[PDB]
Parts: sequence; C-alpha cells; structure tokens
Amino acid sequence: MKVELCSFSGYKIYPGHGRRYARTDGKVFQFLNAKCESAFLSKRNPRQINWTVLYRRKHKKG
Amino acid sequence: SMLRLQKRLASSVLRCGKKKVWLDPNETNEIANANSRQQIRKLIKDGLIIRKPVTVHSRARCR
Amino acid sequence: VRYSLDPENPTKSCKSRGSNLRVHFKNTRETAQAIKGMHIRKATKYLKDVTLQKQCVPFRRYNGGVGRCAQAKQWGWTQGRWPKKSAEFLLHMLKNAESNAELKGLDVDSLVIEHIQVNKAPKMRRRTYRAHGRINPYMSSPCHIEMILTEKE
Amino acid sequence: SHRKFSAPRHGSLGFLPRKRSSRHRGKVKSFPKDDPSKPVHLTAFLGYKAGMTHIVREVDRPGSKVNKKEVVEAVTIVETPPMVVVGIVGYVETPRGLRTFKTVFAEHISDECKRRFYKNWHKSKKKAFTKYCKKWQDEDGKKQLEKDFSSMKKYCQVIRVIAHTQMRLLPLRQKKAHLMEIQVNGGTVAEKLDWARERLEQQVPVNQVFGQDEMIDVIGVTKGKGYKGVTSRWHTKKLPRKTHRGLRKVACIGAWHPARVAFSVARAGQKGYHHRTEINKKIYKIGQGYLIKDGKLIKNNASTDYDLSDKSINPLGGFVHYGEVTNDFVMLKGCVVGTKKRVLTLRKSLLVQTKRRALEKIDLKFIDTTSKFGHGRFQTMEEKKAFMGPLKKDRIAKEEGA
RNA sequence: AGAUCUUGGUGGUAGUAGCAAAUAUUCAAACGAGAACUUUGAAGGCCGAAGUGGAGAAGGGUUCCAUGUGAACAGCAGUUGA
RNA sequence: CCCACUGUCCCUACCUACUAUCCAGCGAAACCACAGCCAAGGGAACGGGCUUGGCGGAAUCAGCGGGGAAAGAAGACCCUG
RNA sequence: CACCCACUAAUAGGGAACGUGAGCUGGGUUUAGACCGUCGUGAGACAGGUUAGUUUUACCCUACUGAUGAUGUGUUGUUGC
Ligand SMILES: [Mg+2]
Ligand SMILES: [Mg+2]
Ligand SMILES: [Mg+2]
Ligand SMILES: [Mg+2]
Ligand SMILES: [Mg+2]
Ligand SMILES: [Mg+2]
Ligand SMILES: [Mg+2]
Ligand SMILES: [Mg+2]
Ligand SMILES: [Mg+2]
Ligand SMILES: [Mg+2]
Ligand SMILES: [Mg+2]
Ligand SMILES: [Mg+2]
Ligand SMILES: [Mg+2]
Ligand SMILES: [Mg+2]
Ligand SMILES: [Mg+2]
Ligand SMILES: [Mg+2]
Ligand SMILES: [Mg+2]
Ligand SMILES: [Mg+2]
Ligand SMILES: [Mg+2]
Ligand SMILES: [Mg+2]
Ligand SMILES: [Mg+2]
Ligand SMILES: [Mg+2]
Ligand SMILES: [Mg+2]
Ligand SMILES: [Mg+2]
Ligand SMILES: [Mg+2]
Ligand SMILES: [Mg+2]
Repeated sequence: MKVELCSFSGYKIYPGHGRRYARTDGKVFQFLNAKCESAFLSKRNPRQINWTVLYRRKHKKG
Repeated sequence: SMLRLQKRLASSVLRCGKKKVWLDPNETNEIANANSRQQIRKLIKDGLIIRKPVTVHSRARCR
Repeated sequence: VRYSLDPENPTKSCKSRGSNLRVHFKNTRETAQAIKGMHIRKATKYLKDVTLQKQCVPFRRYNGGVGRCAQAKQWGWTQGRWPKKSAEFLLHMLKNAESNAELKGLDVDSLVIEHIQVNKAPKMRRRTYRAHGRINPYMSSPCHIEMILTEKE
Repeated sequence: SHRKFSAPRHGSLGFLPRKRSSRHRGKVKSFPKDDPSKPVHLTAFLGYKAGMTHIVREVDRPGSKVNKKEVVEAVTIVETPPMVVVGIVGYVETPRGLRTFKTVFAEHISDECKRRFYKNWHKSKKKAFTKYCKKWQDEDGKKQLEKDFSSMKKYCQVIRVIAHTQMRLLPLRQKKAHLMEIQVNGGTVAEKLDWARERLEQQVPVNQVFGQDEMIDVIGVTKGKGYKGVTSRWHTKKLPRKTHRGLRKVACIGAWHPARVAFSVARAGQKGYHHRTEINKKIYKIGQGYLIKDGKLIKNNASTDYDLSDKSINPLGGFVHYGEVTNDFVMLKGCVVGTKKRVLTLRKSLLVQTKRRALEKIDLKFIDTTSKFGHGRFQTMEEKKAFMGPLKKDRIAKEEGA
C-alpha cells in the first residue's frame, strides 16, 4: 500500500522485503533478495541475466 | 564350494593375475573336482575358465 | 541325576539339563525368570518373539546400565532386552524336554514350566592387553541350566 | 572470596523445573476475576498456530516519531473454528481450595469429541457415554439432571463449560479433538447456568468471545528442542578455545561448601517444550473464514480497507508445514510459543488495560501473502500470471485444450 | 582379623568401560543344520609403480602344500584360518 | 610495534565425519572398614554415622563434575636419625 | 594490589578450605638444562634477574540437571483442585 519499489532485477518489492542500499557517492538502491544484491555487488550487468526484467525487455521476450 | 586353490592354479597357468581369471559360477561342481594344473588346462580348453580382458585405459583424451 | 527341586510326581514330569552352555549367565538368568510358569507353546512363541524383537525380557536383577524399551511395560518393569543367544539355547533345551516328554508318552499340549534354574558354569580364561603392557583377564561366564516340566491343564 | 566483577545471573529462577510439559494443551491455571455486574461471557478459547506473516498499518500514537506513519509489524495467524460446548462443570469453594462439585454432560456428543476419551479409537467399541446419554430421555434421568442443576445453582460458586474443537475443519492429520474447561463469568450463578444450558450442544464462534484490537494472553507449550547442553539452555559464556575437557560447559558448579550442588547452578538438560504463559498480545484482526452464499468468498480474509484485493489469508502455496486456512482465524501481534499446528490457549487479560499501548484502534492497510516456502515475490496467482504472462506448460495445456 | 602380610579362591563395581587411527560396501548364487564375515559372478570403490604389487637379507623354523574337524584360539561370527 | 589477516574476542550459531546413545554378540579395570540426605552443636579445634532439629518412599536411564578432606606414590618440601 | 584512559546512576567492600586444577590456563612461585651479578678456594647458594621446561583417572556412592517409573483409590481414561 506504500510506495512500490523496483529491484536490480526490476521486480516489485513489497514492504517488509529485501534491503535498501545507499552508496557513499549519493545513490540509493534496493534489492529484492540476497541474490539480486549479490549480483549487484559483483557489478554484474542486469541485461545479461536471463531472468532479469531488463534482459526480458531488451530481447523482446514474450 | 571353495575354489581359492582353483583360482590360484588358473591365475598361475594363464600367467595373469587373479583379477582377470573368470570362473564359471554355473559349473562350480565341475571346477571343484580340478585339483591339478593339467585339469586346469583342460578346463581352460573347454571354456569353463576365461581370462577376462584388460580394463580399458584409452589415451584418446590424451591424444 | 540329582536335579534341584524334584517334582511332586515324577511321572507327569520331564527333565532337561544343560552344562557349560556358552551364553552369558546373567542374560540367561533374566530370560529363565521371564519364561517361568508358562505353557510350553506360549513359552516357545514368546522366545521366538524375543528373537524377532517383538517381545522383550525384563532385566530385573542384573539391570546395570540396561536401557529402556517399550515392550517392558507388559511386565511391571522398565528395563528390557532381547537376548538372542539365550533364546536359542532355551529353545534347544525346550525341544529336548519335549522329546523326553514324547518318550514318556505324555502329551506335550499340557506342559507348564514349574521349575527352571540357571547356575554359573566354571569360568574360562582369555587374555587382553592394556595401556602399559598390563594383562587383564578376559573371562567367560557360561552357565549350567536345568528345568522340569509337568503335565497340568 | 567474592567474584572480582559483578554479573547478572544467567537464566530465570521462576521457571526452574526446566522439564517437558506433562500436558500437550496448556491449561489456564488462572481465569479472569469474576464480577456479576458484567454480562454473561466466556473467558478463553482454543486456537492453533497456523503460521506467521507481516502487515502494514499506520500508527496513531501521538508524540512519537511514528505518528501518522506507516510501519510493518509481524503477526501470527491462529486458526480458530467455533468451539462446541458439550458439558458444564460447577465448582464449590472449600477451605482446602476449589473442588469439583457436580458435572453435567450434554447428549449427542460429537464423534470427534468422544475420541478424546480413547487412547486407541481404532479398536474401540465406541461405548463412551452411550449409557450416559440415555438419561437425557427417560423421566428419571431428567429429574436427576434437574436436581443436579438446582444443586449447582444453590451451591456452586464458580462454573465452567466444556468446549471442544472441531478436528474435521482443520487440515491436520489428527482427528482427535481437544477438550477444555472454560470459565463463565459475568452474572449470578443462576444466570450463567441458564446461559450455558442454552449453549449446550451449541457452537460458540470466536468473535463472541474476543473482540477487535484487544490485548489477550497466550498459553501453550514451546518448541521442544530436545536434550541440550548448558550453553544453549542457559546462555552462559563459552570457555576459551584452550579448554581441555570441553568448552561448552560451566567452569565452576559451586564452591567447596556447602559440599553440594545448588539448584541455581546451570546444568544440561531438556530445553523447550516448556509450559509458558504470554500476556499482552493485541488482536489486530479476527478473520471471518470461508463462506459460500453463492460462490466461495476469500477476500474477507485478506482484503482490507485500502487493498480491496480478492485474496485470502492463506499465503502463496499455503502456510509452511501447516496447510490452508479456511475458517475463523485470529491475527495476533508478535510471536506465539509452539510450532506450527500446535494447540494454543487464548485467555482474556487478567489485568486492566489502561495503557495507550492497549485500547489503541487498529486499522490494517496491507497484509502480506507472499509465499514463505522460499523468498515469495507475488501476492496472488492472478498478479503472478499477469506479470509473467503465458508459460510453456500453459501453452501446451492450451494446445491440448484447443 | 589385622602386619599396604604370603598363597589360592570369590564378589560389588558390571552385562559396565569398552570392541571409533589409515573414505565402502551392495546384489545374486553355491556349499552348508546354521552365512554380514566362507567361495564364485556382477557392481561400486580403494591401494595408484617412493604400492595394500613383484622378489631378497637378518630374524623366524614348518608357519609352506593337500585333505579333514568345528573341542579350544583367531576379544562378533565364521561352513574360514598362520 | 605496525600493514594485512581472521570466530581469540563482541556472541554466539549452523553443517559434516567418528564417537558417545539404543540393540545383537563379547566384555574387563581401578577402587571397595561399613555404607552413603542436610543444618547447628560438641569433638583430634571442617561429621555419613554421635546429640539436637530439619526429614525420609521400590527399581532405574542419559548427563554431570559440588563433595566422598576420591583414586593413583609408606610426601620428593622441612626436621630427626 | 596500583595507576591511567573512557563511559556510567554507581563503577562499594567482602565470604564460601586466602570458593572454584578428576572445570580450564600455566603467566608467576617451586626440580632437573642454561646465562648474568653477588658470595664461596671449591663443590655450590642467592623471598637477585633471565630463559625453556609432561597439569593423569569418574563407568562408583551422593549431590544437581533432566527421563522412565513406583505407593493407594477394583481396572482404565477424560476433566480438574
Ligand atoms: Mg552405572
Ligand atoms: Mg553407557
Ligand atoms: Mg588393549
Ligand atoms: Mg609392549
Ligand atoms: Mg590443554
Ligand atoms: Mg520462507
Ligand atoms: Mg586372618
Ligand atoms: Mg590383633
Ligand atoms: Mg594384606
Ligand atoms: Mg559400552
Ligand atoms: Mg569401539
Ligand atoms: Mg585412487
Ligand atoms: Mg613391496
Ligand atoms: Mg598355509
Ligand atoms: Mg571370536
Ligand atoms: Mg553437616
Ligand atoms: Mg614417609
Ligand atoms: Mg618416602
Ligand atoms: Mg561484594
Ligand atoms: Mg584457594
Ligand atoms: Mg576441585
Ligand atoms: Mg589438574
Ligand atoms: Mg610458566
Ligand atoms: Mg632450573
Ligand atoms: Mg669466587
Ligand atoms: Mg621449549
């Protein structure tokens, strides 16, 4: 019912889920789960992981 | 019944280890009567005792 | 031979005896106390159940360290076990007594174990080794067994 | 010599018989103090721990940082089908305590209720109360019952009613119901006896016993942890790694004198499965359960004033290790002792709720229903299919279905 | 009655401690009264040539080999065996 | 002493293998005046026994290390001969 | 023991065989190796300094922690005080 969030994978994050990460430079990110956060922490590109929303829209899937 | 002697004799005559010696489980009775190397040779000729092929180690991956 | 507790009527009774039976004596004693007073068929099926761990014998006197099992609640006891070797030995003795009862020509459908006795047999010496080159006895504890059956129904 | 530094004692001396509960239900041991001026009402109930989830609500606590703000609070769902009352017990006050005076059971005892009387229902002849209930019919037994009621009315000081849960309504394997004495309060002995006499053979829904946003007590048996050492059973300090004969121990279990071990020394043994009583638990939402008036209604279980989503309290995939909840459920705030599918007793608070923690109106805005069998990420099947679109098995099923 | 006495016998402890150094056994069959342990076959493994292989010295002295037994021993068992 | 490193620690938790656990079989050893609930008293000046009092309910299991001034050596310190 | 740093409402003093080694550790003292200084002719000594140096056993009774039970109510169960 509050603000819905978007993760590294582009999923909606419901309240009470995931974590919020803010870097020192001044950008704040949120991740749906530890998998998405870990993928972000290795600086893996979202567009090359098959189940990310970004890959889905890039490849015109569905 | 207990064919350790027969296995030893077969391994010695066939000049291979006991690993490669195959004794026929069906004619166990016939083998157990053989207590001489001549009898072992006869059983070899008849085909009750088989020298099993060497385990395969191919070098195709190596090549 | 001089059986202890000779029967009241040594015509309706048969005897079986064993000596130097290579079984644990305490286990045998607990088993014999367990089967005391039973009909022969009931005793036989009971020992067979002991073999299959379906009925446990109550360890009443020599219960040191004996664990707890559910089947002990049949008796007013808590500790119990399933001595296989004791069961087999008592089975052989019981079949011997049955053969004697046949030879006396009295039906074996009416036998009740009125008397049974287990006594320690002479100990046999075995040897072990300890930490500082010390030797400890490794004794065995066989037992002599006698029993008397009786026709009653 | 004194210990060189002071340290608070580890463990509580109020729970010293740290042993398994001799009961599986969890008994009341203290009912709310009676007062005749109140209306006739029950005092307690039986519930089952379905599972847990979290909710989103706005707090209306003035003067805090959380006033007019939205918070997330974890909740516990307790499935509570309506109790079935089968009997009445009256007690008489003695200088030796309360003792049972006279007991009356109702006719047509439910089959599940009768199972409680049998350790092995399978081989039973089902004879329980069969001769008893026949006295509800002949005039002699009826007169005996009327004399019994008159005696209770003129002699008993407090009375209770026996209610049993309904196993057929729950998704658990066990079909043996749970019996309970529930005290009845709020009126004269005659009034409460008349009310209970009306309520014999009847169903008492949980809403008629407890109310919205009211703080109650929770009684149950915790999670049995099995045999445990001192370190977990008492949270004492671990010994250093150089320790020889064991580091998960207590180094000193008592001085030379009094030449014994005091009871207050922490020692290994049973952990968990302890009968506990928790108090001050607010009821955020009392569920309504499943109805079919024309069709099955599930929105009533999870749709709130701002969600308006036709979804049930059951999370995606059902509750972990529990099943699916279809009947009346209670949404407590916070944690509740015992595992899943563990019977719980809920009781009216013995105290007076004057604090602004209590008596605060509760308005839910959003209730999470994501799958807890993993990291759930969709509220409903409908939203999941909407997001993910068609799938391969969906396509092949459409192919065969044309 | 003593002498931490000598010799010998026997208890409680106690059916207790214990039978945990070196990855692992399974199926079927046969003999056999009796099979987890005997033997054969199949399977999975291990030792991995500085070996759990093949042979010698010193030392041991018949343990070597055949057949037979299930008294004792191989701390379980064994139809097997130094 | 410093850089890095980390469950040494904050502050503990989980997992694996073998044990312990139970069963089958086999099966000792140390030790043992007799036995083994405590408080106070007196006493060889710190009792399991005695007095006073508190009390006391068969058989046992898994732990445990407070006590038995536990066991292991006729104290190796000191003194005498 | 002492002292300092910091925090805190406060950083009070003590006992239980100078509590607590079959709970741990072994840093110290208090063996055998060794060096320095002092003493002694010397072997050797030094509540003088330094360094390195095996911390055994519980399965018994009891205590304590848990676990079966056990006594009567004819049996057995349910609900309770
Ligand atoms: Mg013991
Ligand atoms: Mg043990
Ligand atoms: Mg040894
Ligand atoms: Mg030696
Ligand atoms: Mg150490
Ligand atoms: Mg989950
Ligand atoms: Mg004498
Ligand atoms: Mg004398
Ligand atoms: Mg002597
Ligand atoms: Mg053992
Ligand atoms: Mg072992
Ligand atoms: Mg290999
Ligand atoms: Mg070699
Ligand atoms: Mg030989
Ligand atoms: Mg053996
Ligand atoms: Mg005393
Ligand atoms: Mg001396
Ligand atoms: Mg001396
Ligand atoms: Mg103090
Ligand atoms: Mg001290
Ligand atoms: Mg000590
Ligand atoms: Mg020590
Ligand atoms: Mg030191
Ligand atoms: Mg020195
Ligand atoms: Mg000099
Ligand atoms: Mg060194």
